[PDB]
Amino acid sequence: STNAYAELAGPPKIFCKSVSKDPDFRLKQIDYVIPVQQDRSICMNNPLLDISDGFFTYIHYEGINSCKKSDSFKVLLSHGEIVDRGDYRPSLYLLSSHYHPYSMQVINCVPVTCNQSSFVFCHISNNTKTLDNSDYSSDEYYITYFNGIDRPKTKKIPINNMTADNRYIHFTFSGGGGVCLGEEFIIPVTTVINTDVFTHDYCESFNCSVQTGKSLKEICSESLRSPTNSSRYNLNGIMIISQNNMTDFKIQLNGITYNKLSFGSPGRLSKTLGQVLYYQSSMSWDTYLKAGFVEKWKPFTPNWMNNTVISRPNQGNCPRYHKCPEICYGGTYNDIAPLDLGKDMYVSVILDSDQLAENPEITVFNSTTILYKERVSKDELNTRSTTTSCFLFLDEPWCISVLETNRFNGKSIRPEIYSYKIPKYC
Ligand SMILES: *[C@@H]1O[C@H](CO)[C@@H](O[C@@H]2O[C@H](CO)[C@@H](O)[C@H](O)[C@H]2NC(C)=O)[C@H](O)[C@H]1NC(C)=O
Ligand SMILES: *[C@@H]1O[C@H](CO)[C@@H](O[C@@H]2O[C@H](CO)[C@@H](O)[C@H](O)[C@H]2NC(C)=O)[C@H](O)[C@H]1NC(C)=O
Ligand SMILES: *[C@@H]1O[C@H](CO)[C@@H](O[C@@H]2O[C@H](CO)[C@@H](O)[C@H](O)[C@H]2NC(C)=O)[C@H](O)[C@H]1NC(C)=O
Ligand SMILES: *[C@@H]1O[C@H](CO)[C@@H](O[C@@H]2O[C@H](CO)[C@@H](O)[C@H](O)[C@H]2NC(C)=O)[C@H](O)[C@H]1NC(C)=O
Ligand SMILES: *[C@H]1O[C@H](CO)[C@@H](O[C@@H]2O[C@H](CO)[C@@H](O)[C@H](O)[C@H]2NC(C)=O)[C@H](O)[C@H]1NC(C)=O
Ligand SMILES: *[C@H]1O[C@H](CO)[C@@H](O)[C@H](O)[C@H]1NC(C)=O
Ligand SMILES: *[C@H]1O[C@H](CO)[C@@H](O)[C@H](O)[C@H]1NC(C)=O
Ligand SMILES: *[C@H]1O[C@H](CO)[C@@H](O)[C@H](O)[C@H]1NC(C)=O
Repeated sequence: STNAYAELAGPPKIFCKSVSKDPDFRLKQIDYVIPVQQDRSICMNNPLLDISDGFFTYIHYEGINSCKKSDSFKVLLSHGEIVDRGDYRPSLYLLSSHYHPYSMQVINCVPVTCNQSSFVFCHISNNTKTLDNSDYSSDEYYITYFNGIDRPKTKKIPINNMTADNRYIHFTFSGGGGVCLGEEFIIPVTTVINTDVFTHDYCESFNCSVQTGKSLKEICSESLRSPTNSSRYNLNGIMIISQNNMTDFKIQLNGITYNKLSFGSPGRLSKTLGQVLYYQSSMSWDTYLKAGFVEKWKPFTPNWMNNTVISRPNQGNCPRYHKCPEICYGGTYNDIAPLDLGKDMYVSVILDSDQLAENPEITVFNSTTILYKERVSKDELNTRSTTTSCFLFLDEPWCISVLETNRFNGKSIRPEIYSYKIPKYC
């Protein structure tokens, strides 16, 4: 929470808002934060990073000969700060680090950094298939928090007293980060319901090649079904937790607006430019960027951006750039951060590729066109998830991104942190 760090907010600063060719991001890797493992069987996957008010929470999953979070035998929780080391750029300083008490039984986690302390919201279960075979009464939900001087403490969330805005059999914390607004945490969630209660207008308004044997209404209704258990529907939502000195809890679970639904996936809430931005990874037929600022909390309603440029790679009938309704599952999580509201521009580390997860490119865009880009590595680089957060450092916009990278295929896999500066000139 240094004098150098300030949330990116207030009046716009001076930097490049336009097309630019070969710009200077001042791109540098950060190597001392993420732990190192000599055992090449261990796979450090699904990095998560949330940054608020000068402090960061970092989370990553470690598992043996598997890159899946439920297979992780250790899940890592780090707390740190953003500081001026005097090299004219922001540096990450790592205060404390711990392992989740329940790591072996951890299904999924989401970080949120609040009041200069780390919070980690976890869905932990003895069933790895729990979001198919089971319900949320049989699993457990925890909050692990620490500030780096302290001892980490984890408390069970009273899910039994939760209020819901619909009848859900299951839910998981899924995404790259959450926010704290006042006394309440809000976490990206995905819900499971066994009957089809959803209305797809947006999907149904699409006139294009549609396979014979099924109606638009039909494939749209069916596109929200869990590809593992077809009798279940996965719908994104938020969980709001009121908390008093971490004692009296008020939990309520609401579903996302029905306006432009997409199959339930990981996504995130973030405070930026004095607003709250929701991102949702696009795992279904609509392959373009799905995100928006939150105009209305009940029902949870982000004003969805209409974006014709930013997309993601996937194998199957929904590769990059493909917007026609279809029943398909896949794609990668690349979340975004806003720079200027008036010029409507955002930064994201996106994969430049159609079917394959690789070639991370730092991209700066408006909703219509891509203003400018730079490949992170000059050599071909294998990469899956990317998270990005931005801020003001010495009164200039700077970003920190974590890339989920597999460098030497099947060798020791660790995510890589990078930092860069938004160009002052075009
Ligand atoms: C697919 O999802 C359905 C929906 O919950 C599961 O069906 C339930 O299974 C539990 C498990 O014992 C029963 O208690 C319920 O009575 C079932 N409900 C219905 C409506 O059938 C089913 O188990 C899932 N299948 C797989 C293979 O995961
Ligand atoms: C996951 O399964 C484990 C093992 O059965 C459960 O841990 C035990 O829970 C019982 C309560 O029924 C306690 O009496 C034992 O002391 C626990 N064992 C240990 C080693 O702590 C656990 O409750 C289950 N949790 C979830 C979320 O399913
Ligand atoms: C983070 O800090 C803010 C203020 O610094 C806390 O906000 C207050 O929380 C108490 C509960 O202990 C409420 O009674 C007040 O109404 C809140 N004030 C405002 C202005 O919202 C907030 O609870 C803190 N969050 C955490 C997780 O510690
Ligand atoms: C993306 O386009 C939609 C329309 O295709 C915009 O939706 C409108 O939003 C305004 C402000 O919320 C409403 O007054 C209109 O009624 C909406 N029209 C609809 C829903 O058909 C939407 O605002 C656009 N995205 C952004 C970020 O402005
Ligand atoms: C987003 O920013 C881009 C910046 O390139 C805008 O594209 C330009 O729009 C101006 C109009 O002010 C034209 O003179 C340029 O020729 C456009 N450039 C290109 C490469 O097409 C775009 O209009 C902006 N869109 C929104 C919604 O703000
Ligand atoms: C949940 O627990 C709290 C105390 O922690 C209690 O006051 C409340 O009544 C419980 N909810 C239900 C539905 O019993
Ligand atoms: C649907 O496609 C036709 C082209 O066959 C086009 O003329 C029409 O404007 C489109 N309508 C919508 C709502 O997309
Ligand atoms: C909760 O906050 C109060 C101040 O409002 C403080 O006195 C108390 O020590 C805190 N709780 C614990 C368990 O320390």
